[PDB]
Parts: sequence; C-alpha cells; structure tokens
Amino acid sequence: PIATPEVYAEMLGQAKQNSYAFPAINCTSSETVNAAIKGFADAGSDGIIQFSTGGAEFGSGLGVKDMVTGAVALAEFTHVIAAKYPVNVALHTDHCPKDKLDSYVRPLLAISAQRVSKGGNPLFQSHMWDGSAVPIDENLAIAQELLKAAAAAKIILEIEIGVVGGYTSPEDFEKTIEALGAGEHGKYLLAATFGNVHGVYKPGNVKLRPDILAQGQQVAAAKLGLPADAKPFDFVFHGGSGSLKSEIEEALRYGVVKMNVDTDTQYAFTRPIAGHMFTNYDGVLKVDGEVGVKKVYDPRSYLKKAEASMSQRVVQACNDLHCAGKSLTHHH
Amino acid sequence: PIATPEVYAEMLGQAKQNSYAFPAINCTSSETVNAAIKGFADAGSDGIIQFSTGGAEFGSGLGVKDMVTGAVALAEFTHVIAAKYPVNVALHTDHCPKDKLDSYVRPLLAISAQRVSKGGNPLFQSHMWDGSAVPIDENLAIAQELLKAAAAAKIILEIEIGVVGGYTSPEDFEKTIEALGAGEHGKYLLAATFGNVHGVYKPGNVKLRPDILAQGQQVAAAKLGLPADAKPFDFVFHGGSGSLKSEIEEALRYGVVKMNVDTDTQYAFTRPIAGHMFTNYDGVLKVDGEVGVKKVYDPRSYLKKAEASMSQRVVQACNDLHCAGKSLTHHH
Amino acid sequence: PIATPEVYAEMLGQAKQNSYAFPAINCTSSETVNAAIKGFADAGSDGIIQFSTGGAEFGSGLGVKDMVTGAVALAEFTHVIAAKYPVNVALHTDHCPKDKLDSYVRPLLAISAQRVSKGGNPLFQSHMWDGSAVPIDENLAIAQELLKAAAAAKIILEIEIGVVGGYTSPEDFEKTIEALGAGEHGKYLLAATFGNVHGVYKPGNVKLRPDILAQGQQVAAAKLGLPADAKPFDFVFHGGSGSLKSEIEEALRYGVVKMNVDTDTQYAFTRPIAGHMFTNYDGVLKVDGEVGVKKVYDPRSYLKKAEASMSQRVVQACNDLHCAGKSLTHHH
Amino acid sequence: PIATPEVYAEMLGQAKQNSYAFPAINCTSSETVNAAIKGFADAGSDGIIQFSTGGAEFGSGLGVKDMVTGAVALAEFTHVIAAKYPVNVALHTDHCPKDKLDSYVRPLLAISAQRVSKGGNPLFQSHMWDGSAVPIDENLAIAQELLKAAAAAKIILEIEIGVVGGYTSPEDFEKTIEALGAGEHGKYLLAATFGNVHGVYKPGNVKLRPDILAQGQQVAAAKLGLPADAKPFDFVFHGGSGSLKSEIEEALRYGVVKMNVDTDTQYAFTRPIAGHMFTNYDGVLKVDGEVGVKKVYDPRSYLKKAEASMSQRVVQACNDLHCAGKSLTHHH
Ligand SMILES: O=C(COP(=O)(O)O)[C@@H](O)[C@H](O)[C@H](O)COP(=O)(O)O
Ligand SMILES: O=C(COP(=O)(O)O)[C@@H](O)[C@H](O)[C@H](O)COP(=O)(O)O
Ligand SMILES: O=C(COP(=O)(O)O)[C@@H](O)[C@H](O)[C@H](O)COP(=O)(O)O
Ligand SMILES: O=C(COP(=O)(O)O)[C@@H](O)[C@H](O)[C@H](O)COP(=O)(O)O
Ligand code: NA
Ligand code: NA
Ligand code: NA
Ligand code: NA
Ligand SMILES: [Zn+2]
Ligand SMILES: [Zn+2]
Ligand SMILES: [Zn+2]
Ligand SMILES: [Zn+2]
Ligand SMILES: [Zn+2]
Ligand SMILES: [Zn+2]
Ligand SMILES: [Zn+2]
Ligand SMILES: [Zn+2]
Repeated sequence: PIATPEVYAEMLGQAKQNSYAFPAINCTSSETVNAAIKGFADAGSDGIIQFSTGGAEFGSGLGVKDMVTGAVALAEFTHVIAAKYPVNVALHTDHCPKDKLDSYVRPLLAISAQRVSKGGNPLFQSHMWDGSAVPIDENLAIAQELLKAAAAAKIILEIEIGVVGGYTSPEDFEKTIEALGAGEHGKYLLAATFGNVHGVYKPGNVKLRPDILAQGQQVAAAKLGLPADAKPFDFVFHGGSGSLKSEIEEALRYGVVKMNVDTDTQYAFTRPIAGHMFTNYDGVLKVDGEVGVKKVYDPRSYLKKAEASMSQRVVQACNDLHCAGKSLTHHH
Repeated sequence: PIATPEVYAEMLGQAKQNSYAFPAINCTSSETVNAAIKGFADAGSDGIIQFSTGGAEFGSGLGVKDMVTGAVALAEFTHVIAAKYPVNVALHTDHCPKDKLDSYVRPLLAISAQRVSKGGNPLFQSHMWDGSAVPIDENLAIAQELLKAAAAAKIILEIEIGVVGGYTSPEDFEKTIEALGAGEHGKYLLAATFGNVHGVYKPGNVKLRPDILAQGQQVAAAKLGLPADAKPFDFVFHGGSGSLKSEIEEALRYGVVKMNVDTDTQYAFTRPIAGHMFTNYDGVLKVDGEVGVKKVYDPRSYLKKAEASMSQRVVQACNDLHCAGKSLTHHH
Repeated sequence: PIATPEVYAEMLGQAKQNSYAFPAINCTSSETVNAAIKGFADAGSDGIIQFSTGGAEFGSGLGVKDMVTGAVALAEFTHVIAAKYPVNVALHTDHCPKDKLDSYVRPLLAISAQRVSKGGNPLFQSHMWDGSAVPIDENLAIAQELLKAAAAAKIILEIEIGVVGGYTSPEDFEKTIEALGAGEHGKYLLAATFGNVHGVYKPGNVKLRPDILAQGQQVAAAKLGLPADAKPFDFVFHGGSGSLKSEIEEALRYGVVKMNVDTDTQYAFTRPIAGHMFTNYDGVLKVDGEVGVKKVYDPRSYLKKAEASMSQRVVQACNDLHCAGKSLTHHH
Repeated sequence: PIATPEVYAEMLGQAKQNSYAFPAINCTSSETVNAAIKGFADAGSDGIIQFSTGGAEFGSGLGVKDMVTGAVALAEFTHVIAAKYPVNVALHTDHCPKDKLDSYVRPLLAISAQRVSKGGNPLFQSHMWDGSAVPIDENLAIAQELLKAAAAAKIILEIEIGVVGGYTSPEDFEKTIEALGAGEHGKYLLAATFGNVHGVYKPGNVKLRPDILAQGQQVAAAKLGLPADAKPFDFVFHGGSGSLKSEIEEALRYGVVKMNVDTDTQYAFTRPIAGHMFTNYDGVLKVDGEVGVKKVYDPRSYLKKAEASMSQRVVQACNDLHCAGKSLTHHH
C-alpha cells in the first residue's frame, strides 16, 4: 500500500532505531515507478519513490511542462499501483529551491491539506525544501513555517544544509535543533552535506566524510541534554549512487534513514534498452527497404527489460541499506 | 479535458456527419499517453487513447500483471494530464474476448457505474467487447447485455464482427441492427472487417475492401427504412497503421469514425531511442573501464525524443483522418 | 590469372563486338581485391580491379601515404591472388590529374617499361590520365605522349573528356579521333561524360543521356569514313553505382566496355560489418568490466562477411553488364 | 626495410644480450600489416609480422582458401611497404602442426630456397614448426631436419615444446640442446610453455610461471658447460596479450626475445570500427528510405581509424618489451 503518515513515521523510527535506511528512488514515469516498487517488494522492503522538479515536469509531458501536474499525475498512478503490493511505499518530492516553492511544494501541500480537511490522507508523505543556496537563517525561517504547514497536513519535511556536489558546520546543526526541535513539532529529515556528490564517478573520486554526521548527532545530543550516543537527527544521504558499500555502512551508523538513488537506477533502466537496440538493429530500424520488426520496436519489448533491470538495482539498494526483509507489513 | 460522455457522443456524431474520424492511439505508459495527447493538441484535434489487455497488464508492472489495475492507474494519470490541454481526450479499452470480460471490461464497467451512481462521470468513455471468435448470435447476445450496462454508466460500447488479420457479411450487419438498434438504445461502435490487418507490411500486401463498409451501411439503411445514402453504423477501422492515404479517405466516406493506430506510433516512439543509443553508445554503456555519461543514460534524454516523435505521428494521423483543426473546444 | 596485355585487348574487343562491358571495381586493400576477384570468378567473368590515387595512398598505410608504393604493393598482392583463379583480372589506375602524373602514372609506367624491357609484362594493364580539368587541346597533347609511352609498355590508356558529376561535345569527340586515331596507334579507352555522376543518390536524381555516346560514335564513324553504325570508341562509364538497369543496357548499345563501380561495392562491403558490430555489441566492446569476446572482435569474423557481400555485388555488376559467363578462359 | 637474414640474426642477438624482446604481431591483411609496421616505426623499433595458418588462408580470400597463396601474397605486399620505413621488419609464419607442414612451411621453405639459390634472400625470415602435439622425440626429429633446410635458406626456425593454453620439463629442455645445439647449426627460437595462454581473460586468471624459463636456461647452461647465468635459449612468449607489465619484465630477464601478440591488437583494430558504426548508424545503413552516407560507408573512413588504433597498441608492445628506440637502423 501507499504508506499512511503513521506508517511512514513508524518506518523512519524503526530504521533509525535499528541503524538501517530506505532507498529513495527518483522516478519519472509509470515504468520507473513500477520498477522501483517491484524492487522494494522483491526485497521484502518498504521504500520511497521521489519526484524531482525536472522529473515532475517530464512526467507532465512536453505539452504541459508543469511540475504540479506531473507530480500529481504520477502520484495518482502510484496510489493505484502501490495498493497491489504488500510493502509500504511513501511518496516524496525532491530538491525544491526558493523560487520554485510557489509552483511545486506549496501547491502540493495545499492539495494534501484539502484531503486531510476531508478526513483523508495526504497525496505525498514528504516534501523537500532545499534552502541550501540561501543563508542558514533564511533557510530555517522558511523551514519552520513549512514544517508547521507540513505537519498539519500529516507530511514530513526534508530540509538541506550545505550544497551537495555535482561541509555542514556544528553551528548549522545547532541552529537546526534550535529552530525546529527534534521531531516534537513535526518530524523532519535533514540532508546534511558530508562530501557526498550527485552523479557517478570513478572509484576513489568521491571522498565521503561520515564523521560530519557523527559530529552533527553529538552536537544535537549536547544541545538537547541527551547522552553522547543519541541520534536526534534523521539524516538523508543525497548522491547515493556509486558509493562504496563500506561508506553506506558507516553512514547508517550515524543516523541516515534515507539514501537517495537516481543515477545508478538510471543506468540500470537504460542498459538493457541499449542492448536491445543494438542486437535488434535491423528490427528497430527500417533498413534496406524493409519495414522493421514490430515485435522488437513495440516499446514494451525493451521497457519490460528496463523495468526488470532497474528493479534488480533497487533490490541491491535495499540490501546495501539493510532494509531488505524488514517491511512493516511483515507479510514474509 | 477528458471527454465527458456528452462531449464524446458529440465528437462521434460530428465526425460521422462531416465524414471525418478520430485516431485511437494505443498507449502503454505515461510517456505514450503524453505523446498521444500532445499530438492531438498540436493538431487542434480531439482524440482517443486506448489500452489493450496487454497494454493494461504492462501498465500495471511486472510485479502485478493485472489488467484492471493497469487500466485504472493509466486512466487516473490521463485524467490529470488531459485537464491541462484544451482538446477533448476520450479513454477506451481495446479487444476484450469472452474469457477476459470478467477480469477487464466488467470490473471496469462496475467502477464507472459506481462513479455515475454518485453523480460523476465514468472513468472510461468506451469499452470494446471483441466477440469475433464466437458465433454471431452469442456475440450479439453478450453485446446486448453489455450495451445496456454501458449505456447506464454513460459509456459507449465497441463490438467486432469478423476477425481482423494479424469479411463481415450482409446478414451479420442485419443481425447487428436487429439486436442493438441504431443508437437509440445506447451508442455503439462497430468494428467490421474489410480486409484490414493489424501490423505494418510492405506497400501492396494489405488489400482493403472498403466497399464492404458501403454495403453494410446500405444493408442497415434498408433495414431501418432510411434513404440509400444513410450511414446508420459508426464504424471502427482496426489495423490503421501502414494504410495508404487513399484507403483511409475511402473508409471515411462510408462512416468510419475511429481509426485505431498502434504499430506506426510504436515505430515513431522507438525510432529516436534507437538513434540515441547508437550515437551515444559510449555514454549509455560503461566501456573500456569508463563509467558512461549520465546525461545520456538518464531515461528522460531519449524518452523526450521518443515522445516528440510519437506526437508527430499522431499529428499525421489527425491530418489523414481529417479531424485536425476540428476539436469541439474550438480554442483555435 | 592476371590479364596479359594480349588477353586484355581481346577482352575489350570481345566486349565491344558483343555489346557487353566489364566492371571496374575500385579496391583499397587485400580484402577488397579478394572480394572483387571472387565476384568475377563466381560470375564466370573477366574483370578489372582499379586503384584511385586515394585508394593507393590508403593502401600504402598512414605511415607512408605514397601513391606509387600503395599501387605497387596492392598490385603485387593481386598478381599472386589472381594466378589462383580461372578468370582474367586486369589491373588499372583511376583518375590521375595533371599535378599527380609525376607521382603516380609516370612512375608506374616506368616500372612497367622496365619489366617489358626484360621480356616480361607490365605491372598494370591500363592507366587513366584524367585531363578533364584542363583545356581539350592540352588534355589531348598530354594524352598523345602518354599513349605512345603506354603502348610501348603494352598498356592501354584511359582518358577523360568532360567532368563527371560529384556534356562531351561533338568537337571534343572529333579532336580525340584526330589526335589519337582509333586504336591503331595503341588502344585507348574514352571516359566521355553523359550526365553520369560519381556517388549514389535517390532514384530519379541522376539523369543519364546515353544519346551523347551514340552521337560520339556517329561523329567518329563519319570522321573515319566508316558506316553510321560503327563504334570506333571504347567508352568508359564512370559513376556506375546507383544506375538503373535500363540505363546500363542503353550505354552498352553505344560501346561502353568498362563501367566503374565504387560506391555500391563500398556499401556492400560495409553493410555486414555494421550488422556485426550491432549484434555483437557486447563482444566487440569491453562493457561493464567484461573483456569482450575475441571470436567477434577478431577482424576476420566480420571481414569475411564484408568480403562475401562485396563479391555478391560484383556478381550483380557482371550480370548487369552482360559479361557474366563470358570469361575468355572458357573454363565453364 | 625487410630484415635481411643477417639483420634478423643481429636483432635477436642484440635483444638477448640486452634483455629486451620484439613484438611479433599477427596480421591478416594489408591494413593490419600497415598498422603493425607503422607501430614499429612510431616506436623507433624493429619488429616481426607473422601469419598464422588461418591468417594466411584468410589473406588468400574466400575464393582460394590456400595458406601458401595467402602467405606469399601478404609477404609480397609487405616487402613493398617495409622498404619505405627506416626500421627492420621480419616476416614469420606462426603455428604449423605436422599435418600442415606439406601445405605451409615446406612449400614456403622451397620458395625461399629457390630465391637463395639465385643469390637473393628468403621471402620469410623465420617459420614456426609446432610439434607440441606429438611426442618430444618426434617433434625434435622433424625439427632437426627442418632446421637444416631452414638454415640453408637463411631462415630461423621456431619450435614449440608444451602446449600453450587456449609446463616444459627439464628433460625436454635438455633434449632440445642435444638435438639442435645452441645456434651453431642454425639459429632457432624456442616456444617453451610456462603457464602462458592464448587469448585475453580477466586480470588474475592467467598465472605465469617464468621460473620455468629460468630453469630451462640453467639446464641448457649446465649441459653446454657454461656459467650458471648463461642464456643459451632464445625464448618465444606465446599468448602475450593481456599480460601484466611485471610478468613481461620477468620473462625478459630469462631470455624471451619474441613475444607474440594477436588478441590485443585485434581489439585495438576493431574498437574504432565498432565506434564508427554506432555513431554513424544512419550513414552506414540505408534507413527509412534514405540512401546512407558514402563518406562514412567508404571502408577507408573506419579502416584508417582501425589502423591508427592498432599501431598505438603496437607502440605499447614495443615499450613493454623494451625494444622501443632500439631499431638497428639507428635512424633516430
Ligand atoms: O540525491 C539524489 C541522487 O544522487 P545520485 O544517486 O544520482 O548520485 C537526488 O536527490 C538527485 O538530486 C536527483 O537525482 C536529481 O534529479 P534531477 O534534478 O536530475 O531530476
Ligand atoms: O487495431 C489496432 C491497431 O492496428 P495497427 O495500427 O497496429 O495496424 C489495435 O486495436 C490493435 O489490436 C492493438 O494495437 C493490439 O495491441 P496489443 O494487443 O499488441 O497490446
Ligand atoms: O567512377 C567511379 C565510380 O563511381 P560510383 O560507382 O562511386 O558512382 C570511380 O572512377 C570513382 O571516380 C572512384 O570511386 C573515386 O575513388 P576515390 O577517389 O574516392 O578513391
Ligand atoms: O601467441 C599468439 C598470440 O596470443 P594472444 O596475444 O592472442 O594471447 C599467437 O601465436 C597465436 O597462436 C595466434 O594469434 C593464433 O592465430 P589464429 O590461429 O587465430 O589465426
Ligand atoms: Na553519487
Ligand atoms: Na495495419
Ligand atoms: Na553513381
Ligand atoms: Na594471452
Ligand atoms: Zn539530491
Ligand atoms: Zn517480520
Ligand atoms: Zn485492433
Ligand atoms: Zn472552430
Ligand atoms: Zn570516376
Ligand atoms: Zn565459353
Ligand atoms: Zn601462439
Ligand atoms: Zn642508436
């Protein structure tokens, strides 16, 4: 099913308590949503499907190019699909900067607030406010008001401090606890930067500093008067693709509950499509006066392979993050 | 917008009256739906999006493989998208044989009946019952009961007499009018076979006999006591891909209001994907120890091109069928 | 065997007498030479292998880029190969303009003159002087001196009047007979231009005017005091690829004895190489950390297919030109 | 130039004395010969071009399939080309088993014996007798008679003890010295097996035991009454492709003077051809009614790239084997 707000909160609480995390898979289409959910289900795992501003625009089609439309359309699709799987699937929106709040996160929050006012649940279960490009005080001012609105709509807010490549300071960690508390005013997720980078580069290139996350937890624990081993933050690991297994493991120890994956699932989706086009070149092209071969230019022929391959990469993510076999539905 | 039942009936009435037809484009995904609707809009045309049993299964994902789920999920997606376009978009389900009625058309009819009972409109605006594999009397017995159910849910029924390749007889035309009337008991569309073939073959191979359709109209007109030039049937032209322009023109003269297209839009969708994989071979594959190029293995990079190409083929269909520039929204 | 000068003269005499012609296939390598000769043999035909200035440069390798070296190296290769086939194979050099005479045709003539001085036969059996870019009188002045040198080395000279696309005038035909005679001072071949074009374009684009050739023969016949149906010129048809069968047939009627083919045999050679790379993409590339598949990146694996395909196109040329089954070895 | 027998003997003597070796590059065509020689020249190195039985058959064309013809034709080509480069190029034939001696090595020896009888030099400068599939005594009996014939024709014989994958024993090393001496009855090259394997596999898979070669030299030195550090054998390293740099270095220390390379130069040749076909897919194929693009289906367009790439891999071999910059022409 789609994760209810209560189930999603329980998911994130259980992950933190047990030092595991969920994959948050960027999706752009019916096929990619289907691939992600099947991956979660094959791993016996709960999971998160997320739409970026560009993913939402793409989902709305070239004739519309509207983020809200694409996110709503893909979310409605996902609601129907997820009902047919035993695992819990949460819907999330990715990076939304200041100049897109009025045309992405705010209108989506309003849609969910209307649903909740009628006794229903929100359309999305979390939204990201990415204020990393503005000063920390402005970032957290906007975050505080969005957190109030989100919590009232039964939605978790993700925020970002520091810019992910394409480090978070002790004072920025302190300011975050001061402005937002530690969940008692509404749950929030913190994308803290620790040398992580969006994209996939050669092994060695990306140098992660998970000690930054350890330090952040210690800073928060001290502020809140908690024991030194407390983990008050629910961290989000952006730029998960291409990471070493050992790096993921270390991040889990310090309270990462959500690792975002896009690039690696993109490669997994595209890889069999490329293979299909090459091995069926004279079927997908009308060559030498011939009319091609419908069986292989039917988009389903290669998109099924794309789907299955992306699902396998999602299963790998669930095993890397130690959420495999832990779905809160306990269907086993 | 999505075509209301009233608008869809008006669409088909206007098409018949003016000797034009609408494309019915088989779709399987968010991208193909988006491509089809953008094509209709670019042509200033109303249009039909249809899901086959296999298309619906595909739309539900490999982890579900359920026709109803896929059709509902894709229909819900389409409802959100179509609201953002000025043209009218009708939703249809394609070939449903006897052994799939209980797991496709009937449950979908029930969903729409529930919507209509609450003062809303149906999810789909037409459904196909394909009884061509059973004797004509059984075909029309099932058709009569489905027509009653469909009309009560504000839905048009498509039926089929004769098997499309992969001819309809005067007596079968007569039996159809006798069993179903001529629209006064609910509108229905008739897929009569006249040498048409699903798929795309070399020019010349497919030999159409549109005189069969002319004869059918004359048979119906005589039965109903109408003038010899009356067109009591709303015909559906299956196997539209690969047809000569002149063949399409002749079919229009005899009351074809709906021409189904799948194979040609499949080729149009896939063609730029093939091209993308070849020209970006060392970006979509990790070759010689390199890590590929995200910008070109991002599925959106080639799927945008696929979408645009399929939309162009849909525009061509609207111009071939003479529905271009005739959308009943008259947005111009 | 390699055509002796006597056999080559007999070949061209028999072709003219019987209104057929030989293909002159541009070659660039051991594989293309092998493909051409096998094509002649499969057709039971004599034939001509020719090297352009660029083909010769290519044959010499990137480390040499010397026309004489490449032509000699490929000719020596061809002498060994042709001895193993029952058909007669003549060696020819293609377009040599004024500024390349000193570095292509003249040094090659000198090599053959040395061979002949020792009681042997020439290395090449014909050479082309292409003076079409200089005024006709200068063209024919150079031609006359080259004809003397060529005939003394038992070599046939090809000349060109008019520029082939990328028409020959009555006066230019007259001047040619006046300057060179009609074979009694040494045989020569005349590349007269008649709307022919190097390269392959869409059907219709190239508009041939074989009546120009008919007129040329009539002009020569009148000059020589021969009957009006005499064919004093041995014509060469440049730009043979892409021609209609009927166009080739008409050219034969007017004394074409040699039709040059390059572009169509290039396509035939490359076509299966392209196919091989696509269907074996993950064998010819080291992908995803794998080491490829030697069996398919071994150049012989695709070059055998290239060879066989080019040979088939050469067989087609022999049947188009009506030289198939007519080899002067009469091996049958 | 082509290596004279005297120069080739000096090459191998200098290599042994200075602990370096020459690449022996398998070639199959004019393009591959040109690529190999250009690689030697670019590295300022002497080198060896070799033809296998299959390479020779391929070189003769599908219409001939004769090893002697192909080897002679390619050798004659190579003689013309090599004269234009400052470095010394030796010609060699690769693996010839017992049942092919009468149709490969023996007839080639006879051709060279005839040349030498007339005061000239042999066509090839070395030939391989591969008797590894027969018992050692029979192998060396045939080797002794072939060595006499080869030496009389100014040709070096290569022999093989042990079968290369797809170890040489102290007694087999001893028997070799006993039967053939240490060069005083004619120079010979010894392909001793030491865990080497033809082909290219993943790193680690091939486990070389160069200590076998060290042991062989010690066994020979003891037999001949030489100091323990003497290197009486000139070793040949079959299966050179895919080897670690450090493995090559160790083999050099023990008297390898010739390392055979085929698979890696095959990959280098094919790799840009594959790339060319993919990036020019709509030029090398006639697609959607178009006629392709001659500029990219001209075989020279991709074969130049193939040549250059193979030459680069040959330069790498010369640097790996430490023969780069050491050509005995000292042209610098
Ligand atoms: O952290 C993430 C994944 O990083 P990688 O897994 O790609 O390293 C996501 O949050 C990215 O920001 C997202 O893929 C960007 O999507 P786009 O704006 O292109 O639609
Ligand atoms: O008439 C039609 C189009 O014919 P063509 O345009 O393809 O000739 C449709 O009704 C086809 O039956 C449909 O494409 C079959 O879809 P599938 O069962 O493969 O999902
Ligand atoms: O007439 C000919 C063939 O014409 P097509 O058969 O190609 O139309 C030949 O003489 C051409 O001039 C020759 O292919 C040019 O070769 P290049 O200078 O590129 O090495
Ligand atoms: O040692 C060699 C190279 O090994 P690799 O460099 O390929 O490992 C050669 O002697 C091989 O036996 C030769 O490539 C076989 O050629 P083929 O019989 O296929 O025409
Ligand atoms: Na990353
Ligand atoms: Na069709
Ligand atoms: Na041409
Ligand atoms: Na090897
Ligand atoms: Zn991110
Ligand atoms: Zn459990
Ligand atoms: Zn159909
Ligand atoms: Zn209007
Ligand atoms: Zn030409
Ligand atoms: Zn005969
Ligand atoms: Zn070997
Ligand atoms: Zn020196």
